[PDB]
Amino acid sequence: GATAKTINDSVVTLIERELSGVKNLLYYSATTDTSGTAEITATFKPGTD
Amino acid sequence: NISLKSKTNGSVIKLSDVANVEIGSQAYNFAILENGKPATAAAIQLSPG
Amino acid sequence: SISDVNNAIRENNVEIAPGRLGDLPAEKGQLITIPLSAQGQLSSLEQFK
Repeated sequence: GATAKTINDSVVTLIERELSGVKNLLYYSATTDTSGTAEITATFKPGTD
Repeated sequence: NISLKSKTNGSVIKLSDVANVEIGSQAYNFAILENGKPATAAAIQLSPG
Repeated sequence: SISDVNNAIRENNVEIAPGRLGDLPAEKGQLITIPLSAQGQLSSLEQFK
């Protein structure tokens, strides 16, 4: 189910909140199409393995 | 030749009667044109390091 | 029985699957593709009553 907002809240928002505390995280982003899936990309500091 | 029990006269109707059965693609999301002609392809991404 | 009440709630209050008019595979000459959705979930006390 899409709903266009429940993807954002309790799925993307909740995931991103936990991501915010990730070690050596430079930033994070998320992309969601109401049709299909959702992606959350965490970009880490350069030099991190 | 799969038989369905009709609900109007009680007759047996083949699946072909109400539908067309063929062999196609599981999904039709993407297509490829190599040099202006149809083809298929896969993108290979290098392993880290 | 309580099972009947639960089944009635499940049926009457349901979420309909969205779709897309013009999705692939599509007829030749089609030029417009539009999402389509339907609402089947109750939203008020009177509706549930």
